[PDB]
Amino acid sequence: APAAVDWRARGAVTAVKDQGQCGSCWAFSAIGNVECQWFLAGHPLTNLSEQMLVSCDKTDSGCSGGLMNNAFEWIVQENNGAVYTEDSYPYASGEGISPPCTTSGHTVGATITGHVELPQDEAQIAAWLAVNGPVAVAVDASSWMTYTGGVMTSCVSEQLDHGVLLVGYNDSAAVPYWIIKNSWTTQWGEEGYIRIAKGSNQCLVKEEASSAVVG
Ligand SMILES: C[C@@H](/C=C/C(=O)C=O)NC(=O)[C@@H](Cc1ccccc1)NC(=O)OCc1ccccc1
Repeated sequence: APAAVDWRARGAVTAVKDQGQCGSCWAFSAIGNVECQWFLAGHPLTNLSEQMLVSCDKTDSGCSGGLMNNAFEWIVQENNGAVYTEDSYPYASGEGISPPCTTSGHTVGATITGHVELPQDEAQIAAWLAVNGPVAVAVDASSWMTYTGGVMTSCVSEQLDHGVLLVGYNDSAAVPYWIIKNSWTTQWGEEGYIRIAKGSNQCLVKEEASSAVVG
């Protein structure tokens, strides 16, 4: 693999967003991966809609939870591959209550044709990411409310409970790390990002990695 990749340097990652009090991390994980994957297919970077998934994806549980994988499939299977612009379908669940789904008034800002699930092995995730772009991962985020910056080297690794977006890694640093886009505003961590040590399954990062595939 290359020694270091950071997809933010390529103009491929949109701004840090804010899930608020809704348990919608899954939606932010998956839509973040679709924004990136769409850019990489040769389109302008477009902000896309989590509210679409939170409100309309009935194969997931709204502000109670969901799986990035079900979100991918619901897009392809039930919404004709369409992902709405964030503009045409703004986030309205900051309070922990999602409104009812609306099937009109929106504009398509990306489409996808499916998703891949990556192996449970950090070296192999990194290989895939190096080439194909940012990846949705699940993590144990228990530790993460105390996080203020730097590379974290000890992470409570017991149960997956949060969905985030893996955007780069650096193997040449004193402690190899992953670069992870979180959805708790820019007020948290490194301007909305976290860096966690790579190679030791910090936060169970290898366990549930996957990506949308665009046309
Ligand atoms: C509550 C929410 C985000 C929460 C936070 O903001 C907590 O920090 N977590 C989730 O939605 C996800 C995180 C996750 C994603 C992928 C694999 C493993 C876990 N948790 C989650 O529990 O999904 C449950 C579920 C399963 C099937 C159908 C509906 C719901």
